[PDB]
This record gives sequence, C-alpha cells and structure tokens, in this order.
Amino acid sequence: DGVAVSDGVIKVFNDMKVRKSSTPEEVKKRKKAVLFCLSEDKKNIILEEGKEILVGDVGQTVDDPYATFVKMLPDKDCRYALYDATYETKESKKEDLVFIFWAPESAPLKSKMIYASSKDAIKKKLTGIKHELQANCYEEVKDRCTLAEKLGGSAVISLEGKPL
Amino acid sequence: TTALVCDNGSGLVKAGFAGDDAPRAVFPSIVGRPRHQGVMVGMGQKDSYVGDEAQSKRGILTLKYPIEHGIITNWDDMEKIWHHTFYNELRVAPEEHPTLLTEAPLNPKANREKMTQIMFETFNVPAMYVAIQAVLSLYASGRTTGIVLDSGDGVTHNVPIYEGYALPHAIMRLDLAGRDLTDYLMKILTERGYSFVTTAEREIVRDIKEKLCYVALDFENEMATAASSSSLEKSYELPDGQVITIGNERFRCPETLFQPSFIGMESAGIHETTYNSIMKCDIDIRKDLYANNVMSGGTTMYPGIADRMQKEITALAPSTMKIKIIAPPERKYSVWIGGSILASLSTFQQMWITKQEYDEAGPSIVHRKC
Amino acid sequence: TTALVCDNGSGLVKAGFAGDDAPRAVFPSIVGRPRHQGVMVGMGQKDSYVGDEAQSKRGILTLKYPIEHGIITNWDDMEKIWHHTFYNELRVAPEEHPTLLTEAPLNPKANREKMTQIMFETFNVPAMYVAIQAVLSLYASGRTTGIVLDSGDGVTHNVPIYEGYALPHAIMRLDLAGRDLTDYLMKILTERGYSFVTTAEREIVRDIKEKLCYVALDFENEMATAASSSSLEKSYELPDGQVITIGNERFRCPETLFQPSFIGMESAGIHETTYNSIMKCDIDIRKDLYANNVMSGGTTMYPGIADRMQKEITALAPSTMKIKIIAPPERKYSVWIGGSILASLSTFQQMWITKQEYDEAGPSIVHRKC
Amino acid sequence: TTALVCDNGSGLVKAGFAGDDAPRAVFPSIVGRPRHQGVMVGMGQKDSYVGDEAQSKRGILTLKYPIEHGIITNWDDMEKIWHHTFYNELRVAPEEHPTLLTEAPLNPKANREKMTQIMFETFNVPAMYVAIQAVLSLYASGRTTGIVLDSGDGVTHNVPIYEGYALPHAIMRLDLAGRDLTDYLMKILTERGYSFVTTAEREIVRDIKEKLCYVALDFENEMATAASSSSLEKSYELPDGQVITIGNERFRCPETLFQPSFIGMESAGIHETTYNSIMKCDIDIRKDLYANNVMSGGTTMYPGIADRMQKEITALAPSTMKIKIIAPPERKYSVWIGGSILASLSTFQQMWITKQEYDEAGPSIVHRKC
Ligand SMILES: Nc1ncnc2c1ncn2[C@@H]1O[C@H](COP(=O)(O)OP(=O)(O)O)[C@@H](O)[C@H]1O
Ligand SMILES: Nc1ncnc2c1ncn2[C@@H]1O[C@H](COP(=O)(O)OP(=O)(O)O)[C@@H](O)[C@H]1O
Ligand SMILES: Nc1ncnc2c1ncn2[C@@H]1O[C@H](COP(=O)(O)OP(=O)(O)O)[C@@H](O)[C@H]1O
Ligand SMILES: [Mg+2]
Ligand SMILES: [Mg+2]
Ligand SMILES: [Mg+2]
Repeated sequence: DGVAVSDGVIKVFNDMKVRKSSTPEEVKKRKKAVLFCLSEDKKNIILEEGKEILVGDVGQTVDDPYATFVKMLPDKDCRYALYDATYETKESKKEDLVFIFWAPESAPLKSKMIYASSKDAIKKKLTGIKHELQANCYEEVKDRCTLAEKLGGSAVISLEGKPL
Repeated sequence: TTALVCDNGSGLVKAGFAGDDAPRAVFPSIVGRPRHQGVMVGMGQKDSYVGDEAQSKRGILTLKYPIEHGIITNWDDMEKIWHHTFYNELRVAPEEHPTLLTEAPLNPKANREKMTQIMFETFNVPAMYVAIQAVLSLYASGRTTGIVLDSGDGVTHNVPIYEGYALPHAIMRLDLAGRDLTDYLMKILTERGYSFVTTAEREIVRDIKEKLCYVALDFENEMATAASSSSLEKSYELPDGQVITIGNERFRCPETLFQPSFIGMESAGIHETTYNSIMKCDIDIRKDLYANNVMSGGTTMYPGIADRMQKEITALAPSTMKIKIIAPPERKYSVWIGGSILASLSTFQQMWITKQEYDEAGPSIVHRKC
Repeated sequence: TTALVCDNGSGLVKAGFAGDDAPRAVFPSIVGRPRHQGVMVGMGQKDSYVGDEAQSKRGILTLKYPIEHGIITNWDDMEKIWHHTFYNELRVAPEEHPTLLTEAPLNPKANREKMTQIMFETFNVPAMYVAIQAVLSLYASGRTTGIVLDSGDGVTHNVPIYEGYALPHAIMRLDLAGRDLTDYLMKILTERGYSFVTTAEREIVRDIKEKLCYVALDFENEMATAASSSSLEKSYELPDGQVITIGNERFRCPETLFQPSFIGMESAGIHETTYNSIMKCDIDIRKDLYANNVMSGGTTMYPGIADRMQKEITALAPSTMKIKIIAPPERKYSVWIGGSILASLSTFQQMWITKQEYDEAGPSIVHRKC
Repeated sequence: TTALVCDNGSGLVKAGFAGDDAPRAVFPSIVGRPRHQGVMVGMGQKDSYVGDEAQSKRGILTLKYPIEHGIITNWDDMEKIWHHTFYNELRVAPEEHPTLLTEAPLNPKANREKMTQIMFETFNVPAMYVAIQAVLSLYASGRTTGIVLDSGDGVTHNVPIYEGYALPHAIMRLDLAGRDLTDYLMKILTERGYSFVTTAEREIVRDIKEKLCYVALDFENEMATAASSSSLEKSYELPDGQVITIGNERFRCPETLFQPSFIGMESAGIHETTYNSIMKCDIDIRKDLYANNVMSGGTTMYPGIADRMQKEITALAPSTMKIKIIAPPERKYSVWIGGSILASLSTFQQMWITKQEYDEAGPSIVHRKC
C-alpha cells in the first residue's frame, strides 16, 4: 500500500457525493468529473486543478461529458477518475457515480505499482461508491458501450442523455 | 424546495425526488455481513453491504431483509439503508428537502412511531409525512374511485376508496406476497433436483420467478397441458453455468396468490379477499368498485394475472355487473408514482408534520395527523 | 525496519528481505551427515552440510528432507537450516528484522506451535507471523478473487478466495506433489535399465524431471505417438558421463498429477479437486472462480500443464462458463513474491505477533491470531 | 402374506419382515470396485462387494455411497444393493411379499419415480408403498402428536405432525447429517497429525465419531475445560495398531449440528430449525409440539444431545411453555420400527399401489397416491 489520501480529495468526494440545496448561480460550478494524482514525493493523493470538468459546462461547451473525458486521461501515465453518470435504464432513470481506474501499459512500472497497491487506500475512504470500472487499454475505455455494460449491463438503453 | 418520496418497501426501496416520472434509485433492501474470516488484508473490506453492492458480492455475504411483511424487524440496518439511499445513492442531505414515507394499512403503531423518531432525531428533517402505499398507487391512476389491489414483497392489502372518502372498515390485509411465493418456489423446486437452502441462492430463485413465472387462466387445464408433453417446459441460464428445466412450477407457485393452502395459509386468495371486502362495503358503491380494481406492486406483474383476476371476479360478482381490471404497464412502481404526483400538489403542502409541531407532540403526532 | 520473509518449503527455502522482486537465497532444504569414516585428517570436515554445499558434496552424504508433505518431521535439522539461512546465507541477525513464515493449510497445530516456539526462544525475534502459502501466491497475482492451485514439493492444496473473504470450508489438500512425482519417475525408470535407489542419485532424477518432463494435452494420443517412433525420445547428459534415452516417461510421470492411481493414491487428480472444491463453494462465486485459477509452485512449471488444466476444467465445468488458467512466468516463487509484497503493506504491520504479546499467551497465540 | 420393509438410508440399509421388533439385516450401503490389478488368479474375485464383505475387504476397494443426502446418485449400484439385500441377505424373492420403501420429505420426484420403476419392472413386486422416514419414526413412538427430528447420514429433516394431520407447509430440510460430521472430523483431525484422505480410511473416522464423540451441554465451558488439562483427552485403538489422542474434537465436530458455520453451511442449526418450523406452525398446536420433540436416526445417538436440545429449545421457546425431548433407546432404527408396526396395520393394507393399478398409471401413480 503506502500512499494515503489527503484532506482535499476527501472534501471533494464528500462535496460531490452529497449535494444540498444550492443557489442557481453557484450550482453551475459543481465538480462533475475530477482526476487524482501524486505529488512530487509520491506520498499523497492530490487532485490536479488543471484537468477537470464542471457540471455547469456540461451540455454547453462540453457537448459530450464522456467523449471529452477520454482524451483528458493521459495515455503515458496512470490516473484515477470519478465520473458522475446519468444513464437511462429500461426500468427507470438513475444517476450514479463511477470509479474509473485508468492504468495504461505504456506507463512506467513505478507509476503502475504505486497506483495499484494503494487502490485500497483510496477506495476504502470513498464510502458508498458501487460502480467500479477497471480500465487498462485505451480502446476499451474509449468505447461508449463498456460504461453501460459495467453500470447495468444490457439493461442500460441510454447513456448520458443519448441512446446507445 | 423539492420533496423526497421514499417507498421503503419489503423487497425494493424506490427513492427519488418529487415532480418526476421515474424513481432514480432502485435497489433491493438487504444488508449483508461478511460470512468468512477474510484472509486477504486490505482492499476496503467493510462491515456491511447495502443494495447493489450486496447483490454483486452476495456470494460471501448472508443476505437478510430488515422488513418482514411490512413491519420493520431490525432498526439499525433500516436506518443504515436510509442513510445509504440518502448519501451514497442520492448524494443529498435530509436536512433540506422534506421526506415522504409509505407504509401498508393495518400496521403496528410502533413501526410508524419508530419511523418518525428516526427521521426526526437522526436526520432532523424539516417536515415529513407517512402515507399509505395503496392510496398513493391509486393516485398514480389519476382517478379517485376504485378498490386497490396492492401486493408487494411482504404484504398484500386491499382498501376500497370512493370519490375521495375511503372505507377503513373494509381494509383487508393478507400476509401472502412475493416472499412467500419465492419460498414456495424454493420448496417445490427441490422435487426437480435443485436445492436452494441459503439466502444468497434464494435470490436466483427470486429472479427465476420474476422472469419465468406466469399465472394461468385456470389451474386444471394448464395442469392437463403440463401433464402431457414438455411443450410447456422452458430452460433457464444459471449464473454458475448449469441449466434447469422447470415444468408446472411456472404456474404452480403463482397459484398460491389464489389458493393459499399451498404454503399452508388459511386466508382466502387475492381473488376472494377483494370480493369479500367489496361485499363488506356499501351497497351503492359496489357498482363503481366492481368496475375499478386498480392493481399495483411487483407481484401483479405476472403474465396473465389480470385475465385470471377478471375471470374470478365476474365468477364471484353478479352477472349483470361488469368487471374491469386496470392493469397499468408501470404498476411495479405505482406507489412511487403516486407519492411523486402527491408531493407536487399544493393542497397537500400544508399537512406535513414539522419539527416545530413535533417537539411538544412527541412521536405520537403521526397517528392523529396521518 | 525491513522484514524477513522465509518460505520454508518442502524442497526449497526461498528467503529474502521485504520490498524486493526476487528472493536472494534459494537452495534445497536437505541436511547431509557424512556416510564414510573419513580417513583423511583435517581440511574442515563437518558434522553436517546444508543447501548448496550438500548438493556439491552429495556423493559422500546421505541427503534427507526434514519436511515431509508440509509437516516438519525433524526439528534439530530444521532449526539448523534456519540458522544457516539466517547467518551463513543472509549474514543477518534475527533479533533486528521481523521474520515471516509460510505454511500449507490443513496443517497440524503442533507444527505451527513448534515454529513459533523456535522462532521466539532460539532466535528471539521482535515479531513474526505465520501466513498461508496459497494466500500469498494469490497476493502476488495482484488480484483478490480466484481459487489458488498451489502445488510444491510435498503438498498440493487449493483454497478458493473471493473479494477478500476466503472460504475455509472448501480448502482441499492433496498429498501428491513433486516428491511423489520424483518417486514415480524413479520407479518407472528402472524399466529402461537405470536403477536409482539411493537418496543422492534421486536428485539426478529430480533434475531430469525438472528439465525433461512435460504434461501432455491428452494421454491417449501422446501414448500412441510414444508407441510409434522415437520421434519423442530425447537423450540426457548424466554427471557420470553416460547418456540415457527416456521415452513415454517424459509425460507418464507428470500424468500422476491428474491420475493418482499410478503411485497408488485414491485421491482425485489436481484437475478434479479444484472442480469439486468450486462445486462445494457458493453458487454465485462459481462464475468468478471458474475464470480465475491461479497456479503457483515449482510443480506447475511443466510445459503444457496450463493447457491441460484448462481443457480438463472446461470438460468438467458447464459449457457456457469460460475457464481461464492464469499461468504467470514467475509462479515458481509466487509464494515468496506475495510474502514480500505483503510485508511492505502498512495495514499488515499491526497484526504481527510480538514477544511482549507472546509471553503471557504462550505458543498458542498463533492459532487465535493468524 | 408378510410384508417387507426396507429403510434404504444414506448410511445403512435396515431390511426385515413385518411384525417383528428388530431388523435382521443391517449393513453399510456402499459398493466397492477392485482398485488393484489382482495378480493372484482365482479364489472368487468379484466385480463388486456390498455391505459387510465390502467392510471386511475395504483395504483394496474404493468405497462410495450411492445415496447422497437422500437422493440416489447412481442407480445400477442401488438396484445391485437391493438385489443383494433381497437374495444374499434375506434369501427371499420380491415376487411374493410386498415391499415397503422409505424416503425423506422434500425429495425430488425423479428419485421416487425411479424407485417405483425399479421395484415394479426388475423385481415385479405384487404391491409396494413409499412412506416418509419421519412419519414412520413417529409411529414407532406410539403417539400421533409431536414434531419429529429425523437426522440420518445424509439429510436432516423436521415435519410437525398433529393428531393425525401433519403440516406439509412447515417441513424443514437440512442437508447437514452424519456424513458432513464425518467430513468435518476428518478435516479437523489433520491438525493433530493424522491424515485421512481416502474413502476406505474415512470409515475409521466414522467409527471414531460413532464411539468417541459426544455433544456438550454448552460449547464455551467445555472448551475452557478442553483448553485446560488433558482430563478430557481419550485414546483410541486403531486397526493398524497405532493409538491417537483426540481432545476438543470429541465435542467440536458434533457441534456442527447446532452451528453449521463450521463446514460452511449457512443453515440454522438443528436446534433453531425446529423452533422456526414450530413458529411457522399453527398457534394452538405449538403448546403440544413444544412438549413433544421426537428424535430419531443414528446421528441423535451422541451422549448429551438430548440435554442440549432441551436447553436450547427452552432458551428459544417462552418460559411458561415446558419442553420435552423424547429420547428413545432404540431411536437408531426408529424408522424401521415404525415401518414394521405400520405394515401390520389392517387399515393400511388397502392403500398399497399394486401392479394392476400401476400398469395404466405408469410411474406417476406414486405422487398421487402416497
Ligand atoms: N416481472 C416480474 N414478474 C413477476 N414478479 C415480479 C416481477 N418483478 C418483480 N416481481 C416481484 O415483486 C416483488 C417486488 O415487490 P415491490 O413492488 O418492490 O414491493 P414494495 O413496493 O413493497 O417494495 C419482488 O419480490 C419480485 O418477486
Ligand atoms: N522447471 C521445472 N519443471 C518441472 N518441475 C519443476 C521445475 N522446477 C522445479 N520443479 C519441481 O518443483 C519442486 C519445487 O517446489 P517448490 O515450489 O520449491 O515448493 P515449495 O514452494 O513448497 O518449496 C521441485 O521438487 C521440482 O521437482
Ligand atoms: N453410537 C453412535 N453415536 C454417534 N453417531 C452414530 C452412532 N451410531 C451411528 N451413528 C451415525 O449415524 C449414521 C447412521 O445414520 P442412519 O440412522 O443409519 O441413517 P438412515 O436411517 O438414513 O440410514 C452413521 O453415519 C453414523 O455416523
Ligand atoms: Mg409495496
Ligand atoms: Mg510451496
Ligand atoms: Mg434415515
């Protein structure tokens, strides 16, 4: 294991998982999809302010929340992710969050082992999360069908406001 | 501003906001403690698992339902499920939006008192209300007249409701529901060579009953067809890889709804309790109750249950009277639909029990208000 | 600061520090007393020889294994091997770094008690722990779900492990391992004109089995090819200078892993014990255990054992289920890899049994802790 | 004139005529194929060995039980055992005297159909009947009211029976029986240094459990006495000449009857299934079922099982109710006693299914008749 989580990531997770009554002007700067990284010393899990996605922009500048999210992941390094999905099932309409474990083969072993052995140190602190998505290849995470296959399987008819 | 409606059913928990068509949160209401020691160290092993995470890890868990036939047996896991569906599923706080709870009629007052106490002390909601599942399932129908056949996973109850005034003296309650059907299917599937003993396995039988069971138009001729040929048998794909061949069990275990003598109950089937309650009702409202039999719940989703209910009722009711069985295609969540259409009503917004009203009254305000 | 992990196996002793990839100390676990009087005077003749010095001087020694099928038969030579691998091989003291010992499941408690007593009384370690070889070999795989096929030199055992909770009621143990294969090869090599009776020679047969034996995809067709032509025969360079020509023995002695009736055992082969243990497991975890059969140990290093294991399991398992046989290229030391990756974990650092905890508890703390 | 009663149990076959007290034919129900080639020529080597001849020659055989937990797995050896107990043990023909077969409740219909087909086609009996083991074990008690705790070698089942009308909706079935106890004893005896892997050896463990195992009044204090001193340990004389020293295993493996979590089962122990079935029964018959808990089968022969069953039931049942545990000294064969006392009854002589009744009905008459 080793690497632990900081207070900022826990605060961001508690902010995203549990939403409250908010003003219409402030509700547009909520966090939609945020990644997690390591510092220079590789001892804390920190979110990078550079790569991120707001809830406000979704549906405006970002035509596709998932489509613009695949290219945001660097293919030469290992990354964490937290995607808030809004998929439509035949049965009903659900809105859950997804934990994406991005780990390409082109990344060095020093960044793969650290992020693989410390996955239980971050996933345990994220209470109440259910949908786990482990992705290693880029083609498997780039496809849109895999998210509906992991979330609900064949039952998910529409993903992110558009049919499959 | 918006109000939460939480149908804390015996088998599923339909939770969602008000003013929308479909419930966003749907999951089985079971908690699972880890059965084995757990040699592996780390990875986030937890003390409990609620809902879909329990369904996925049901192999190493010991699933159990906190709600029996409508009464809440265990309270710690019930409030745990409430906290889960509030925080880890909807990601909202109860302190902001008012919550709406549902229950079955002829319910012990201790259950409603504990519900109110948990909602007002642990979560500190601004306001709440405890409605009836059948009344809300009738709201979802858009009409106000007709008896409701509400049968979920733990209790089946019927309450006739006229043009706004319901009849509390004719409220029938039957402890026969989907859980009893699943138990009977497990008991009758051992005669084919498939033993389901453990709780985790029992969910496989539950899905088999959900997607392979139907109610016959009549029992005798369907048995005669079952006896002769395999034209009726159908195979199922088990999660382990094996296949099973069920025959008369496709329509024998749903017959318990109409013949309770299979699981041993002495209660009249769901086709006779409705007729007895209508015959206990007033003689002028019977003409309107006969042609309006609103069905709801997941147990009323068998293919052909509407036709058999019809046939049985016109067999019991006089010939001149016409029988109609309203079978909506969204009757699995009709209680939640009614709760959501009820929470948006302006006239109802005044009768929520509030904390300021709750302080001096204690946990006994719910009986006098609701 | 660093922790020692010592895989005291039946055939090899993999000992090394924590946090590194490969074990630095690897040698056979045998002690050799001098067989002959020793006329020459001086030169440093010793009472015993451990490991590589015994392998080099095996001509005049009488090699013997202190560990049978997992149980430690003799204790003086076992603690001698421990002192050797601690001082003459690693050049470190046990009083500074904590040691980690491994063992097979379904092990007599006396063995673990004597292990703890020897480690705490003779060496006086600050802390230690007794893990399971198969659980550690699963750690080395990086995953948490899947049954483990651990087969070393003395014991073959299988324990299915789900997403952190293992199933102790399905732990199968088979006394068939590499030593039995070597004995069978010695018994069937006499039919070609090569007699191996003595322990020292038996090591030559062990190396022959290590670098010339493979498991066939199927027994019948490979025998048909063995029967017809010498296309299968291959020669070997003996240390004495002679050459041998082995034929069907290249795939007959490894077949004992799947057909124990050759050495006389009545136990189901390694391909049937796994299926019987999975069929004894829960019905929801079978889908995940079928596609995860982690193999480890030196006996699983035969060319083609993975393909035969696959074929046999999909022959036993249902057709719709998919079978996967994880065959890592470092599965010979997978137990040590898992121990080393386990010792670096921060959460595990709290559950070491310490001397201060050991004093009042006696040698019985190991059963309640581990 | 006389009728044959054949209790084809999972571990023993009690076969005898009607109207007598004790069964004349008692032997284990296993068949043994010769394991080794058999170099000696002649002497009457046979393809199979059934019963006592298999028990005597179990060294060179591979024993196996045709009956699992109640279902008959293999049919050729089952009809072979039937032919044996009919001809080589009783020296009578089935064509003359009617036969009476027994079975456990919640049994697959295929087993009973194959039983009827084998009895009517291969042996051509004039008449037969398939009763229930627990109902007959209650007949042997001379009374008609009380729940039956029938636990043999493969299945443990409980059926409450009132003053002639039994309750089929409260029939509980537990797959935990003597075979599972023997497996658990074999698994926990390896911790002392005694490995029992093969089927032939397993019979030695079976006899050890039969004549050295007891059930404790409570688990905790007996463990405390086991932990301190050897006052509890007792030695056993093995057939090979060696002696073993078992300690807490004398009362740990019988505890599985009350705590199924040892072998991994999730089912409630035998002390909780009875209480749950009585609580599923009617509220007026509970007073009569609490004071009548008829026990039968060989598994209920442990010293002290009656006292623990009592204590547990009065711990579960209300205080005002009095609990009685009828522990007859011939409860090992109570099923056969009931069958023999049942076959002599004049009223029962009319409901035998006969060949003339069987012809047009086929093998499906047994479900509608019995
Ligand atoms: N398609 C279906 N066909 C038959 N039965 C079903 C189907 N879907 C669900 N059920 C049954 O309905 C039950 C769910 O009842 P539900 O309506 O959720 O009760 P509540 O509203 O009290 O939660 C399940 O136990 C299941 O057995
Ligand atoms: N390349 C190989 N091919 C086949 N068998 C091998 C090979 N290398 C080692 N073995 C066998 O594996 C055994 C070593 O088992 P090992 O994994 O050391 O058990 P443990 O982990 O209990 O010490 C040796 O006895 C040898 O017969
Ligand atoms: N004296 C005894 N003490 C404890 N257990 C016994 C004793 N005698 C027999 N048993 C157990 O009872 C089992 C026999 O069960 P049995 O009553 O023959 O079942 P069935 O009636 O179905 O044949 C044996 O497997 C044995 O383990
Ligand atoms: Mg309901
Ligand atoms: Mg090993
Ligand atoms: Mg019996």
